[PDB]
Amino acid sequence: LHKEPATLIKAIDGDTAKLMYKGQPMTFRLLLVDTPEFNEKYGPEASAFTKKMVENAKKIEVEFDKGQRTDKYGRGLAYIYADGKMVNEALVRQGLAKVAYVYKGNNTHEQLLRKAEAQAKKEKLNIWS
Ligand SMILES: Cc1cn([C@H]2C[C@H](OP(=O)(O)O)[C@@H](COP(=O)(O)O)O2)c(=O)[nH]c1=O
Ligand SMILES: [Ca+2]
Repeated sequence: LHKEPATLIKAIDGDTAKLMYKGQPMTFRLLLVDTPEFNEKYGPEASAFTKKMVENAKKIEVEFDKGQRTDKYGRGLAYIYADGKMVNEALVRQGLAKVAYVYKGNNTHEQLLRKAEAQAKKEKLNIWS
C-alpha cells in the first residue's frame, strides 16, 4: 500500500472525517474499525480523540487498501495517518474502537489492529473497562 496526500476539511465523529483528496471533498470512513456513535457510550470520547488527532496534524495522508475504495454510501474507505501515526490503530489501541468490518481484500492491517485491540483489552481501556 501507499500513502497519498489529503487535507482535513472537517472532523465528523470517531471513525469518519471530511477530507479533501485529489482536490475534491469526500467523507472518509476508517477501514477495519467501528467507533461508538456520538450518542452512545464512549462516542463523544472517540469523536474527540479523532478530532484532536486530525486537527493537530501537520500532515494528513490517506492509504487505500487493495479492494473497494468507496462504500455503498460514497464514503472513501481508507487508513488515515496523522503525522505518520495511523488513526485507525490509535483508536483501537485506546479502546475507543473495536476491530470490525473486516472484509476480504480490504484487510491489509487486520493483524496490526487486532494486536492493538488485545493490548487495550488487557488494560481494560474505555470500551473494555
Ligand atoms: C467500514 C466499512 C463500512 N461499510 C458499510 C457497512 C455498514 O453498512 P450498513 O449501513 O448497512 O450497516 C456501514 C457501517 O458504517 P458505520 O459504522 O459508519 O455506520 O458501512 C462498508 O461497506 N465497508 C467498510 O469497509
Ligand atoms: Ca460507527
